[PDB]
Amino acid sequence: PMFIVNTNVPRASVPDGFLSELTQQLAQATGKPPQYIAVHVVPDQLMAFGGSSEPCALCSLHSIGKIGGAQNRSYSKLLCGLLAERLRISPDRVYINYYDMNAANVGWNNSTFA
Amino acid sequence: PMFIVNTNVPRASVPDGFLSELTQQLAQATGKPPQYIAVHVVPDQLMAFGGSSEPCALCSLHSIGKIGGAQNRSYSKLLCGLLAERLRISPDRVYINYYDMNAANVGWNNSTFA
Amino acid sequence: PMFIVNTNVPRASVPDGFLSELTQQLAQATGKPPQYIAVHVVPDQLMAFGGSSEPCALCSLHSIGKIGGAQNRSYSKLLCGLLAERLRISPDRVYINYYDMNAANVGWNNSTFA
Ligand SMILES: *c1cc(-c2ccccc2)ncn1
Ligand SMILES: *c1cc(-c2ccccc2)ncn1
Ligand SMILES: *c1cc(-c2ccccc2)ncn1
Repeated sequence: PMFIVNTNVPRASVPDGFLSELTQQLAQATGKPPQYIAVHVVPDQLMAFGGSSEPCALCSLHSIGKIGGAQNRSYSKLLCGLLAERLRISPDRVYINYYDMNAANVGWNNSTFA
Repeated sequence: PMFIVNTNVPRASVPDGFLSELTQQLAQATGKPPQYIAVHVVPDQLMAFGGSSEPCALCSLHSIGKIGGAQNRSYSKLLCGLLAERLRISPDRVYINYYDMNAANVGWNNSTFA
Repeated sequence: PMFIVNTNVPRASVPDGFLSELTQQLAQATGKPPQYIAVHVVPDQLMAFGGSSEPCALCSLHSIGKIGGAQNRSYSKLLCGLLAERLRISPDRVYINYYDMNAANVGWNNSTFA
């Protein structure tokens, strides 16, 4: 899976080991090996949520399968928990786009996963 | 509605009030309360459009419904209008990718909108 | 095509003519005029791939119109090739999401391509 978070929370407020915590948690939740999980955190963004510049996050999780209603609710609880606990972002100021990628539509190591 | 603009225009050239103006205008255009709207502007990017590093923008608009031919033409007029007026980017150097999101595939406040 | 690369490689490691090279290579590869091609490179990112902060890249390629397994494999070879040669990123640490956009879902010049 690939998880991306953009946030107006400053770089200094992202704790040491945050990317490794995301990776571990996503491995558990998706059932995919940690070795293939990609994570990307973008602090200091110029963003607003509901017209407010209070802390917020705009996120995406791309996965080949493992995407659907119940699974997505679970990822949201996990991911909002993490952002709240670690970045001090209110869960109601977090949007996460979930994408079910087709294996043919993903490149890696000079080809696709088709 | 979530609107993201990535641009080579420098941060100093993004006028005060820009994220609020985006929010307000998108609220007006989508028929959604401003409380739901997320906006994100990323200046100072290393980008080229059509072989040139003149001001340009690559944007996305994600919405749960309210995406379609005529609606998208209307958004494009509005958003290119604002980018030109406020960031001095030529409309023919703006791409906006429109995404119709399923409520099940959007996380928020520990759950989804499903 | 629109090609976006996010990487933990420092900006100083991105060669001077890298945007122009991506543009040219994508034009030559897709048989498409370079005037429509957009390229965006985002260095210095806080990211991890398999829990590791060794050089990696998360990329997307958007086209209007299908890219089959054949085209996608061919793009991946080209693009990972360039990333390895120019940014010294191992191809097994590159992900590329491919998106087939509908013309009506792409805004440009105050309207859409529909
Ligand atoms: C998790 C995610 C992926 C992947 C690769 C590229 C684009 C989206 C998702 N692959 C394996 N594991
Ligand atoms: C507008 C946009 C959204 C949203 C949330 C998550 C991901 C994409 C878009 N929700 C409500 N209103
Ligand atoms: C390559 C890519 C595109 C394009 C334009 C707008 C949005 C996505 C892709 N057009 C021509 N050539």
